[PDB]
Amino acid sequence: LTTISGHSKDNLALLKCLQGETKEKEFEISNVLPNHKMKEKLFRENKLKIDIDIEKDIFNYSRKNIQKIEFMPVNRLISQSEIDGIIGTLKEVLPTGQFTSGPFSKKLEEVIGDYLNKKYVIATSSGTDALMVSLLSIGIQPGDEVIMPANSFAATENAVLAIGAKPVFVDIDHKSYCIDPLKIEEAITQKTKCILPVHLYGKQCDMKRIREIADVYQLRIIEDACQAIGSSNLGEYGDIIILSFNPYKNFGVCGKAGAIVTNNENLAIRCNQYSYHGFEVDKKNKKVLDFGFNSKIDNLQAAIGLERIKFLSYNNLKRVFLAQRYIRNLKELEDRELIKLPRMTEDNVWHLFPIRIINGRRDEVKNKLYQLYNIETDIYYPVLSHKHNTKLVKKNYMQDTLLNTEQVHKEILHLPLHPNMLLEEQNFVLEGLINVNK
Amino acid sequence: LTTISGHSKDNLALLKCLQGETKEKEFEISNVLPNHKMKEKLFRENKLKIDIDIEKDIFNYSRKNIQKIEFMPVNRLISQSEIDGIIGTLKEVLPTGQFTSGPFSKKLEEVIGDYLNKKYVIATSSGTDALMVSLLSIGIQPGDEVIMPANSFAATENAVLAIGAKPVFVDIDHKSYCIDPLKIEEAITQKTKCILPVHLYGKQCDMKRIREIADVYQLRIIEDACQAIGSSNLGEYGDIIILSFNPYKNFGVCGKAGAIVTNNENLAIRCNQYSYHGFEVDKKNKKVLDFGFNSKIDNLQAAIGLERIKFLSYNNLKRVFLAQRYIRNLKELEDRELIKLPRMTEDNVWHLFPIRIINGRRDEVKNKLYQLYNIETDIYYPVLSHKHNTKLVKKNYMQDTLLNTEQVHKEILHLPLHPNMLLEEQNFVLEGLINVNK
Ligand SMILES: *Cc1c(COP(=O)(O)O)cnc(C)c1O
Ligand SMILES: *Cc1c(COP(=O)(O)O)cnc(C)c1O
Ligand SMILES: O=C(O)CCCC(=O)O
Repeated sequence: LTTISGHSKDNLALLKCLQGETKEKEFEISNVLPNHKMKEKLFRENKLKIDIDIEKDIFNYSRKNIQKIEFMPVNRLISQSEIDGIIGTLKEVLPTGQFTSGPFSKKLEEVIGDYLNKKYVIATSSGTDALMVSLLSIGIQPGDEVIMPANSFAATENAVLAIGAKPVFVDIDHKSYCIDPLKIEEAITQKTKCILPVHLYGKQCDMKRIREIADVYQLRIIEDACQAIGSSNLGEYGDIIILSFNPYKNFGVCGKAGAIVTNNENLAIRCNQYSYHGFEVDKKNKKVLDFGFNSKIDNLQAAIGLERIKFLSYNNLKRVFLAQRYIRNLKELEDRELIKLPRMTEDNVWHLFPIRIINGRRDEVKNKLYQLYNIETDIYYPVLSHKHNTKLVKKNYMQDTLLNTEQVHKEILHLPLHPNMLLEEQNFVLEGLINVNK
Repeated sequence: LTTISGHSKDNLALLKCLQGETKEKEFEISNVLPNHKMKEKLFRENKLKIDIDIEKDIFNYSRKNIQKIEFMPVNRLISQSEIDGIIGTLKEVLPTGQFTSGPFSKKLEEVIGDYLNKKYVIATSSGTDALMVSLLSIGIQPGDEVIMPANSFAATENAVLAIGAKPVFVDIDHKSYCIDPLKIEEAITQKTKCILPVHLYGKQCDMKRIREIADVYQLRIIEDACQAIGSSNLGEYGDIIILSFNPYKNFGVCGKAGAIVTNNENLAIRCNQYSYHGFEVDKKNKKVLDFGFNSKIDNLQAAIGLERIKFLSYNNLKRVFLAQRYIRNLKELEDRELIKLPRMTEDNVWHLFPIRIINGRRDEVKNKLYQLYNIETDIYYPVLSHKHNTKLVKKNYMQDTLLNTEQVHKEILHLPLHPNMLLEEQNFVLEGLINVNK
């Protein structure tokens, strides 16, 4: 038996079974809220349905004619089932008038804490705000230094900059796009207070070694897990874990929201206080901290969150199926040394699907795929943090050289992958990818 | 001929006309979105309805016996008609998948811009965020001093403190609870860069004099108008006007939102950039400012705002009626010398109703209305900015004494006032207040 908890490791186990590679594995599903859709869709009397065809039942394969591919059409991220359920919960929340704090905010924090196996959760107004509050709660002061990679979304460095701290950029691992633990200790000075690893594209960093370093220098760890919800054993070594529930993440609400996650009650208390004006917990208009933000989640978005999180494990399952299909159908382009593919691992939730186009062919392939084959691809993110055309960069990061980050930035390309894409759509992408690499 | 544009002055004129003070005045209504409910309820064929009974048609007065009064029951602040329209609009927005930016954000900014007669509006994720971003856009750096009053909600000073600037408190005048223009000049230094007047409780500060002072020293003015939507001529003299649409304000959404309002195109662009990660507008992932926040309004809350703002002018008219009835019915306590009441003025939108309990009986009155008469009263706000139990206040605001502010703080008490309260409920408050002073 394996008991599907809704995390990446179990989903990868379930996928190989749904394709039949299992050894008569008894699967059962935990009835937690992130499994709600999966349990309705694939299970029947707490056992896998006998009659599951992935292509027909899960992806609705019907040989539809495809003429163009967009990378992330927003209208396909939400399903009619989601919408009907959201309307239902809004009709319950709206009459209450509780539109700031509320019971749905607290229910979502309980759900997230259970899902992540962490004691304390502060649901926030965005992942960016969660990070800012979290930096403040560990005691970050203006001029303090925060070690971080240079290839994240701008929010990561912005949270550090917004409170007057100093990003110190460290090179990545070319094997995982994650910050390299072997280069972290070199960057530690008297001014560093925090290491800020990013679980980029849905894959986790090598957190075990970072913790060992963090303990020797007595540094805090705040993990940017804004793209990594559902990854197994997420946050085992972190002081604080940051989540984002923006509508584009593996799990989103209908608007902006995020969360702070921790087992450390002292940090949890300060985060709750900083996220709401410095007021003592649930003592509005009475400050104990010097200041704070207006950064807790909306009760209404928490209620939408509790409806949409029902689809999380199922949508992550569709994501891992799509990623494996890309890997298996592009392998010969890798054997020809034209591209490098990601490897299937049990922690990746496949928020984004990166490949590397080597021999300097990335720009030609991206541009031809769009201009010739009507296929959008994207580069997350087009500019590295030490390379923005800002006054901050020109004064502080001109001499920054991040060898692996910069090299892989010239090769990276992200392929369309979202849980409601058709297999005919992925076929379109796959054939363009193959045709342009003849 | 009086043209009702949905603002303060005309509402006071209309109220005088709707009562026995009419002067055969002809009223017309402008079909703007904030007038929607007003026009539907009080007008017919584009003329004022003939036999409007304020108590019976607007408040449904039936002498229902009341046993208890809550200060601000959140369930009573939103109507079923609003809920219906919200459900209706969300069935249209939700299928678009457009949950961050979107067309409703843009429409709400046009609507607010028209209503305030200002060229540029950036809809934000909160009033607090709007204030922080505006301060950034005028160039506030760490160390710049911001002249404020000390009697505002924490957010006003928190926005200054959050970006490293230093608030410079200035006393109020005893007449309006607003910053005393007489004392602005006293506090101006080489380091002052902005004056931050607060239109507290819905009453406008004497802005014409503040503009005079600010121009002598070439200072920007940022108006915290988070309590004052609908006040006539709002922002005539300020560089930027901060609005809040939090759900307990005269107009609110069903979550957090705000707006930045300006005629200055250069500030609006910077506000737009600081509002979304420092990115150039419509060119994401390419930064032009050093950093930014994630603080634009959610498209979903903008759709909601466009539904709820239909009630604003009508809900402000119920507020003024309530205010006047408290005034006329409590003056027996004013003539006695036990209390002091606000004066009806054309600019007050009556977000809160303040009175002053004289000669040190405020605490006993407040506590006996609750234990003896089950009447909730509240103090907005319980702690002054310079007296909080924070490390800031003792290290910073220890020699700081603000005479009229602190003395008024011992007298102040707010009476329940919200546009859906019953007159039976207000009469219950009035009998408790007279009884407790017999
Ligand atoms: C999206 C994202 C963020 C910010 O999350 P928001 O909820 O949009 O503010 C931070 N870090 C990473 C890696 C992200 O992908
Ligand atoms: C409510 C309020 C704020 C903050 O507004 P939010 O939208 O809640 O962030 C700021 N100033 C005053 C005077 C307020 O009443
Ligand atoms: O912060 C809040 O939720 C309340 C502010 C608005 C008000 O009640 O005056």
